[PDB]
Amino acid sequence: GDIVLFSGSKHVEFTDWGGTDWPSAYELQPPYQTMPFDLNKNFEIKVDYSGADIVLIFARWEHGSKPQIWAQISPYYVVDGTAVFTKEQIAKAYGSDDFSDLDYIGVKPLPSADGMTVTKIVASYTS
Amino acid sequence: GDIVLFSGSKHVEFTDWGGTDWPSAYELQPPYQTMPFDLNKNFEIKVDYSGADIVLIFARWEHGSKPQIWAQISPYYVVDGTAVFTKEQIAKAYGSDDFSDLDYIGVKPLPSADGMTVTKIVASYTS
Repeated sequence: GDIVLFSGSKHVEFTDWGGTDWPSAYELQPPYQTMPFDLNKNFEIKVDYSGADIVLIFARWEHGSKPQIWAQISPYYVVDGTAVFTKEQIAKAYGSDDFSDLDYIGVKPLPSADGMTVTKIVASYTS
Repeated sequence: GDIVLFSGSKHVEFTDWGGTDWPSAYELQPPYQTMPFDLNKNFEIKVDYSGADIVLIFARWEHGSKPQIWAQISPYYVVDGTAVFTKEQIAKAYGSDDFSDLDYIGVKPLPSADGMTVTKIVASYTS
Protein backbone atom coordinates (compact mmCIF):
# COMPACT_ATOMS: atom_id res chain seq x y z
CA GLY A 1 0.00 0.00 0.00
CA ASP A 2 0.76 3.77 0.31
CA ILE A 3 2.13 5.47 3.37
CA VAL A 4 1.86 9.23 3.71
CA LEU A 5 5.10 10.58 5.21
CA PHE A 6 3.92 14.17 4.96
CA SER A 7 1.07 16.16 3.47
CA GLY A 8 0.58 19.92 3.86
CA SER A 9 2.62 22.83 2.57
CA LYS A 10 6.31 22.75 3.60
CA HIS A 11 8.33 25.64 2.14
CA VAL A 12 12.14 25.66 2.01
CA GLU A 13 14.11 28.78 1.07
CA PHE A 14 17.48 28.18 -0.49
CA THR A 15 18.65 30.76 -3.02
CA ASP A 16 22.25 29.72 -3.63
CA TRP A 17 25.04 27.37 -2.55
CA GLY A 18 28.18 28.30 -0.73
CA GLY A 19 26.58 28.82 2.57
CA THR A 20 27.46 25.90 4.78
CA ASP A 21 24.11 24.44 5.32
CA TRP A 22 21.69 22.90 2.95
CA PRO A 23 18.14 22.99 4.26
CA SER A 24 15.61 20.19 3.86
CA ALA A 25 11.94 19.62 3.24
CA TYR A 26 11.91 16.27 5.09
CA GLU A 27 14.50 14.26 7.02
CA LEU A 28 14.72 10.96 8.82
CA GLN A 29 17.53 9.45 10.77
CA PRO A 30 16.82 5.68 10.98
CA PRO A 31 19.15 4.93 13.93
CA TYR A 32 17.26 7.52 16.02
CA GLN A 33 13.54 7.67 14.81
CA THR A 34 11.09 4.71 14.55
CA MET A 35 10.53 4.24 10.82
CA PRO A 36 7.32 5.11 8.99
CA PHE A 37 8.02 2.62 6.20
CA ASP A 38 10.08 -0.56 5.78
CA LEU A 39 13.27 -0.01 3.72
CA ASN A 40 13.48 -3.76 3.12
CA LYS A 41 10.42 -3.80 0.85
CA ASN A 42 10.63 -2.74 -2.74
CA PHE A 43 9.47 0.82 -2.54
CA GLU A 44 9.30 4.13 -4.27
CA ILE A 45 9.19 7.54 -2.74
CA LYS A 46 6.99 10.08 -4.50
CA VAL A 47 7.07 13.81 -3.70
CA ASP A 48 4.60 16.46 -4.89
CA TYR A 49 6.67 19.65 -5.17
CA SER A 50 7.20 22.87 -7.05
CA GLY A 51 9.48 25.88 -7.13
CA ALA A 52 12.95 24.28 -7.34
CA ASP A 53 14.53 21.11 -8.54
CA ILE A 54 14.53 18.34 -5.98
CA VAL A 55 16.95 15.66 -4.78
CA LEU A 56 16.73 12.72 -2.41
CA ILE A 57 19.79 11.98 -0.14
CA PHE A 58 20.54 8.57 1.45
CA ALA A 59 23.68 8.97 3.59
CA ARG A 60 25.96 6.98 5.85
CA TRP A 61 28.48 8.91 8.00
CA GLU A 62 32.05 7.82 8.02
CA HIS A 63 32.65 5.17 10.68
CA GLY A 64 36.00 3.41 11.12
CA SER A 65 37.47 2.47 7.70
CA LYS A 66 34.10 2.70 6.00
CA PRO A 67 33.62 5.89 4.06
CA GLN A 68 30.86 8.42 4.12
CA ILE A 69 28.21 7.62 1.52
CA TRP A 70 26.35 10.67 0.18
CA ALA A 71 23.85 9.05 -2.32
CA GLN A 72 22.38 12.28 -3.82
CA ILE A 73 19.86 11.28 -6.45
CA SER A 74 17.78 13.09 -8.93
CA PRO A 75 14.28 11.75 -9.60
CA TYR A 76 14.02 8.56 -11.53
CA TYR A 77 11.49 10.72 -13.38
CA VAL A 78 9.15 13.61 -12.83
CA VAL A 79 5.57 13.73 -14.10
CA ASP A 80 2.67 16.36 -13.17
CA GLY A 81 4.37 18.10 -10.24
CA THR A 82 5.58 14.77 -8.79
CA ALA A 83 9.11 13.34 -8.49
CA VAL A 84 9.47 9.56 -8.28
CA PHE A 85 12.50 7.91 -6.67
CA THR A 86 12.85 4.11 -6.69
CA LYS A 87 14.56 1.77 -4.36
CA GLU A 88 16.64 0.23 -7.11
CA GLN A 89 17.88 3.74 -8.17
CA ILE A 90 18.64 4.59 -4.53
CA ALA A 91 20.51 1.30 -4.01
CA LYS A 92 22.68 1.94 -7.07
CA ALA A 93 23.63 5.38 -5.66
CA TYR A 94 24.08 4.00 -2.15
CA GLY A 95 26.35 1.19 -3.44
CA SER A 96 24.03 -1.62 -2.26
CA ASP A 97 20.53 -2.32 -1.13
CA ASP A 98 21.77 -3.14 2.36
CA PHE A 99 20.34 -0.25 4.52
CA SER A 100 21.52 -1.76 7.81
CA ASP A 101 24.01 1.16 8.22
CA LEU A 102 21.82 3.98 6.81
CA ASP A 103 22.15 7.18 8.90
CA TYR A 104 20.10 9.75 7.04
CA ILE A 105 17.37 10.26 4.49
CA GLY A 106 16.73 13.82 3.31
CA VAL A 107 14.63 15.55 0.63
CA LYS A 108 16.32 18.82 -0.36
CA PRO A 109 15.95 21.60 -2.96
CA LEU A 110 18.44 22.90 -5.41
CA PRO A 111 18.84 26.71 -5.41
CA SER A 112 15.95 28.82 -6.64
CA ALA A 113 14.64 32.32 -6.37
CA ASP A 114 11.24 31.34 -4.98
CA GLY A 115 12.05 28.36 -2.74
CA MET A 116 10.66 24.87 -2.97
CA THR A 117 7.28 23.84 -1.58
CA VAL A 118 6.49 20.20 -0.90
CA THR A 119 2.83 19.30 -0.48
CA LYS A 120 3.01 15.48 -0.16
CA ILE A 121 5.55 12.70 0.38
CA VAL A 122 4.46 9.08 0.06
CA ALA A 123 6.24 5.76 0.28
CA SER A 124 4.61 3.09 -1.89
CA TYR A 125 5.52 -0.58 -1.92
CA THR A 126 5.93 -2.16 -5.33
CA SER A 127 6.58 -5.49 -3.66
CA GLY B 1 -5.03 23.94 8.14
CA ASP B 2 -4.23 20.20 8.69
CA ILE B 3 -0.86 18.61 8.24
CA VAL B 4 -0.58 14.85 7.90
CA LEU B 5 2.47 13.65 9.87
CA PHE B 6 1.75 10.01 9.07
CA SER B 7 -0.95 7.90 7.50
CA GLY B 8 -0.76 4.13 6.95
CA SER B 9 -0.66 1.26 9.42
CA LYS B 10 2.18 1.50 11.98
CA HIS B 11 2.13 -1.35 14.52
CA VAL B 12 4.06 -1.24 17.81
CA GLU B 13 4.43 -4.30 20.04
CA PHE B 14 4.89 -3.62 23.71
CA THR B 15 3.47 -6.20 26.10
CA ASP B 16 4.84 -5.05 29.44
CA TRP B 17 7.17 -2.58 31.17
CA GLY B 18 10.41 -3.37 32.87
CA GLY B 19 12.36 -3.88 29.76
CA THR B 20 14.59 -0.88 29.27
CA ASP B 21 13.21 0.47 26.13
CA TRP B 22 9.86 1.87 25.32
CA PRO B 23 9.07 1.69 21.62
CA SER B 24 7.28 4.39 19.65
CA ALA B 25 4.78 4.82 16.86
CA TYR B 26 6.21 8.19 15.78
CA GLU B 27 9.15 10.34 16.91
CA LEU B 28 10.67 13.68 16.06
CA GLN B 29 13.76 15.32 17.36
CA PRO B 30 13.44 19.06 16.57
CA PRO B 31 17.14 19.95 16.95
CA TYR B 32 17.99 17.34 14.28
CA GLN B 33 14.99 17.04 11.80
CA THR B 34 13.35 19.90 9.81
CA MET B 35 9.89 20.27 11.32
CA PRO B 36 6.66 19.26 9.60
CA PHE B 37 4.59 21.72 11.64
CA ASP B 38 5.22 24.96 13.55
CA LEU B 39 5.21 24.48 17.35
CA ASN B 40 4.68 28.23 17.78
CA LYS B 41 1.13 28.11 16.41
CA ASN B 42 -1.76 26.99 18.53
CA PHE B 43 -2.09 23.40 17.51
CA GLU B 44 -3.52 20.06 18.36
CA ILE B 45 -2.17 16.67 17.51
CA LYS B 46 -4.74 14.02 16.64
CA VAL B 47 -3.89 10.31 16.36
CA ASP B 48 -6.12 7.56 14.96
CA TYR B 49 -5.14 4.43 16.91
CA SER B 50 -6.33 1.21 18.43
CA GLY B 51 -5.07 -1.72 20.46
CA ALA B 52 -3.45 -0.01 23.48
CA ASP B 53 -3.74 3.19 25.39
CA ILE B 54 -1.67 6.00 23.96
CA VAL B 55 0.54 8.79 25.32
CA LEU B 56 2.33 11.77 23.80
CA ILE B 57 5.85 12.65 25.16
CA PHE B 58 7.48 16.12 24.88
CA ALA B 59 10.97 15.88 26.39
CA ARG B 60 14.03 17.99 27.06
CA TRP B 61 17.26 16.19 28.08
CA GLU B 62 19.14 17.41 31.06
CA HIS B 63 21.63 20.12 30.10
CA GLY B 64 23.73 22.01 32.65
CA SER B 65 21.59 22.93 35.71
CA LYS B 66 18.36 22.55 33.77
CA PRO B 67 16.57 19.31 34.47
CA GLN B 68 15.24 16.68 32.16
CA ILE B 69 11.60 17.34 31.29
CA TRP B 70 9.58 14.20 30.50
CA ALA B 71 6.08 15.69 29.70
CA GLN B 72 4.14 12.38 29.32
CA ILE B 73 0.53 13.23 28.59
CA SER B 74 -2.61 11.30 28.19
CA PRO B 75 -5.09 12.51 25.56
CA TYR B 76 -6.97 15.65 26.32
CA TYR B 77 -9.81 13.37 25.21
CA VAL B 78 -10.49 10.41 23.00
CA VAL B 79 -13.48 10.14 20.65
CA ASP B 80 -14.15 7.43 17.76
CA GLY B 81 -10.70 5.81 17.66
CA THR B 82 -8.95 9.21 17.84
CA ALA B 83 -6.85 10.77 20.64
CA VAL B 84 -6.62 14.56 20.75
CA PHE B 85 -3.70 16.34 22.42
CA THR B 86 -3.66 20.15 22.65
CA LYS B 87 -0.87 22.59 22.80
CA GLU B 88 -2.13 24.16 26.00
CA GLN B 89 -2.24 20.67 27.69
CA ILE B 90 1.27 19.92 26.39
CA ALA B 91 2.60 23.28 27.63
CA LYS B 92 1.19 22.66 31.11
CA ALA B 93 3.01 19.28 31.23
CA TYR B 94 6.17 20.75 29.70
CA GLY B 95 6.19 23.60 32.25
CA SER B 96 5.85 26.36 29.61
CA ASP B 97 4.91 26.95 26.03
CA ASP B 98 8.49 27.88 25.20
CA PHE B 99 9.65 24.98 22.89
CA SER B 100 13.00 26.60 22.10
CA ASP B 101 14.79 23.78 24.04
CA LEU B 102 12.53 20.85 23.00
CA ASP B 103 14.58 17.71 22.22
CA TYR B 104 12.00 15.04 21.53
CA ILE B 105 8.41 14.39 20.61
CA GLY B 106 7.19 10.78 20.76
CA VAL B 107 3.87 8.92 20.46
CA LYS B 108 4.05 5.70 22.48
CA PRO B 109 1.76 2.85 23.61
CA LEU B 110 1.06 1.60 27.05
CA PRO B 111 1.42 -2.19 27.46
CA SER B 112 -1.10 -4.43 25.72
CA ALA B 113 -1.45 -7.97 24.53
CA ASP B 114 -2.12 -7.08 20.90
CA GLY B 115 0.09 -4.03 20.33
CA MET B 116 -0.96 -0.60 19.21
CA THR B 117 -1.64 0.34 15.60
CA VAL B 118 -1.60 3.97 14.49
CA THR B 119 -3.24 4.75 11.16
CA LYS B 120 -3.01 8.57 11.06
CA ILE B 121 -1.30 11.44 12.87
CA VAL B 122 -2.28 15.02 12.05
CA ALA B 123 -1.25 18.41 13.37
CA SER B 124 -4.05 20.98 13.10
CA TYR B 125 -3.72 24.68 13.82
CA THR B 126 -6.44 26.20 15.96
CA SER B 127 -4.79 29.59 15.55
